[PDB]
Amino acid sequence: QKGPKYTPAAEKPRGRRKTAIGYVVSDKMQKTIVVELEDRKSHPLYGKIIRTTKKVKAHDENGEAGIGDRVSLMETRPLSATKRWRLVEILEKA
Amino acid sequence: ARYTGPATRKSRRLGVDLVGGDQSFEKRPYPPGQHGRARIKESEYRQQLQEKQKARFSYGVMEKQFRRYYEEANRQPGKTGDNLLRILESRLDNVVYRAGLARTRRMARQLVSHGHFLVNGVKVDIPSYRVSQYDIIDVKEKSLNTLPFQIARETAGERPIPSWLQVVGERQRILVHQLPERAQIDVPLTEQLIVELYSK
Amino acid sequence: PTIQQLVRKGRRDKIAKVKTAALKGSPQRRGVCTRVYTTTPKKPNSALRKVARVKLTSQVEVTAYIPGEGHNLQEHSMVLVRGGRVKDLPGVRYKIIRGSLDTQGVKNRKQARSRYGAKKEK
Amino acid sequence: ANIKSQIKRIRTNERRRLRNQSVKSSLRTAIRGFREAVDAGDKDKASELLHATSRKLDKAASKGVIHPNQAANKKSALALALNKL
Amino acid sequence: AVKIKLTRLGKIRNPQYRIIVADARTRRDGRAIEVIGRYHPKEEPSLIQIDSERAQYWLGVGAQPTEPVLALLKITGDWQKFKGLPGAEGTLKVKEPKPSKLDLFNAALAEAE
RNA sequence: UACUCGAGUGGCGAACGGGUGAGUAACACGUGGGUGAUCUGCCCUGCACUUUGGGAUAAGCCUGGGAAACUGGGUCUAAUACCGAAUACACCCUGCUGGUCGCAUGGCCUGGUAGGGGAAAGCUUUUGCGGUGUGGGAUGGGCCCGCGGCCUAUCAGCUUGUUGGUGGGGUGAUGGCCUACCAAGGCGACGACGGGUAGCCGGCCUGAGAGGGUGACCGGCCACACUGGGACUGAGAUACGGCCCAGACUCC
Repeated sequence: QKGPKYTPAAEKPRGRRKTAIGYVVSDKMQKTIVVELEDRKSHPLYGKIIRTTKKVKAHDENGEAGIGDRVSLMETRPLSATKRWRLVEILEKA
Repeated sequence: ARYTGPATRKSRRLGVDLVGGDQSFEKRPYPPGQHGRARIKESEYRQQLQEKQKARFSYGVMEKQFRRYYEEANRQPGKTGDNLLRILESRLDNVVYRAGLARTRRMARQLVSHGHFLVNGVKVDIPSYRVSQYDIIDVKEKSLNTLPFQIARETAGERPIPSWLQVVGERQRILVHQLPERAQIDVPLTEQLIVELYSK
Repeated sequence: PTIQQLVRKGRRDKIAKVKTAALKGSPQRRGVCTRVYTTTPKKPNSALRKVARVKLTSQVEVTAYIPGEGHNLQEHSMVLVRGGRVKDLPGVRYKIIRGSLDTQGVKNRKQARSRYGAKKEK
Repeated sequence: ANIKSQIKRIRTNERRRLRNQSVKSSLRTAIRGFREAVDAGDKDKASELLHATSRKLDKAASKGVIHPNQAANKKSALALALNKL
Repeated sequence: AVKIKLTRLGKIRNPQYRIIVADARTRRDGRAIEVIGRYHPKEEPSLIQIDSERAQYWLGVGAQPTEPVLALLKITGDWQKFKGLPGAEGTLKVKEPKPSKLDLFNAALAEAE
């Protein structure tokens, strides 16, 4: 009456990473684009909604997205410093 | 602590005679001091303070405790005033006074503090003991034959009994139906000016 | 103002002026009376108000009133300085309190003895 | 020091330090030999030194001088260098 | 080491413990992974409330209890439910509920004759 | 001798617990997430084993040096100390290859296949203790990120490993973390860079509330241990009561 030679691990569901739709504002680095993000939230006190403009740096690996392109990004691990996003697809290339 | 000073003069300062049996105030009407019969500026603060002190010195409660009673009443629901009166009446000195065993809240306080009572079996040396619904307040075995309780059972027809209370035995056991409502309280005082005071 | 004016520039409360800076957050301080003397108050009042220039432990030299009838204070006296405004004396915000290991209580105070360092006599 | 256990642990830690020192130094020597064989261009010598060095890295990881993941990364680098040679 | 412990709570001479599970490297009054019981040994029956299912989980995954809480598990049968020696004892005794104040009130009313 | 045990070897602990808030305006904290980018002693549970051989040394004995701290030598002794080898085919690496998931690198099927490899410790008679590898779990962490919480522009330009990439190195792990080369970018009025202040939070005080102020006890996280720097050991180190160096101070 032996137990299993091998016990499988559990089927831990894969975590959901963050997804960001943005606009490119630089492509002058190799395999790296900079992207603007528009996050709108209410002021903590006055209640007005503040359109905040945030920059992030992402990875494309092929150099197809240029300035003015609406894109979609998925968070990743550090691929460099300052760089925790991967490109997914381009949406409104211009 | 407690106020072990003269009793009539507080009632005189506050108009209402809480106990009675003097002639100075009762012939000449005035608060104590040489400056009785003086001119008064009729301030709402004096009105309010006077009701607060009426309560304090009718019972044997000091301000740092009356403040806590007020705060309990204000937190817990209903009208803060009648909740406060319910609290001040739901304490051991007052229930035995209202039951007539002492005919003075000072005497009731001395009795409870000296331990001539107990509640549901356990001795109580706390006049501030907040009694509750369905509380048997027994007297101990020395105390029932002592002179003050002899006087109680002898003269237990002078002042009435509240409804929420009743004495049940010749041994002067006391029972609590519920806690009193503002009709059950029967005290010569309002209760709104005090909460106004502590809301200032 | 407008809400955007507020989210940009915001509200800034008027800066409360630090007071009794010579104490440096303390309720009291110890100091040597560098010069005990007397000052003349403002115009409506007239009196010979007793004061001392005291060099505190905060490395600050300030003027300090000496309440009460009498005072035994000379220079080089260790004194305990509290706060308290004396209106008629313009340039002073500190007082001296008895029971300072030099400033004994006032003589024959019998009403407000606690404010003048006087022991009960019985 | 001023405690018996630390006074002893000083000696023990120095002992373990000397051990791990000898082991890691042997490893780095094996790797420099392998990398010399590779940058020179020899292949079968490089494969033999690779087997020997991988063996020693597994051995050190089992002794606890290094982590098995570290041994893995080292020998993987060696194998890939040999392959791309 | 994960361990079942007694966190002291309560005032000075009233050691009301709370039966937790926590690492051994924590401190007594520290952060607890989970609370599974309570232990008030000032009652004469010295209350032993517990949560059996979570106790069994933590024992199955290998939480070494302390000695007192081991005795408590032996009392509640969870130790025995875990190992399986006498099945599950169930040695626990509780404080009998004293009579209701309403019942005392009505009894004294009846005596008021 | 072997109950008992100084000292000693060895194991485990010593990284917890306890203290302070100097530093820190930062992923330090709080909160929420990610880790297909990761470690995890002890503990629990499965699988497979625990084979074989050897060389020393502390201690002890004989000495030497030194004022002391301490230390050199010779000789001698054992082990769960140390070291080789065998086996492991669960594990590690590489090559080829299939399916599947896909959130892209890639992950899962202990995929398959070929090659080359990886270990162990014995003790005691008693409610017996252990050891190794491996799978899983639990716990404890690490790293990354969103958002949030001070003053200051009478501090406007800052950055050159700085932004990115390739190949290597390094790590437990991703990554300029490090390096050679390459490209010249990256951050800034939404306040960069500076200056000042300050441990953060749950909470506490006030207040009708919003808010303001605060961060004492208690509890959590961080940081630090004479100052500064550094690593070693180890599962794990800011290593308070550990090591090395330098410095100040105190003492022989």
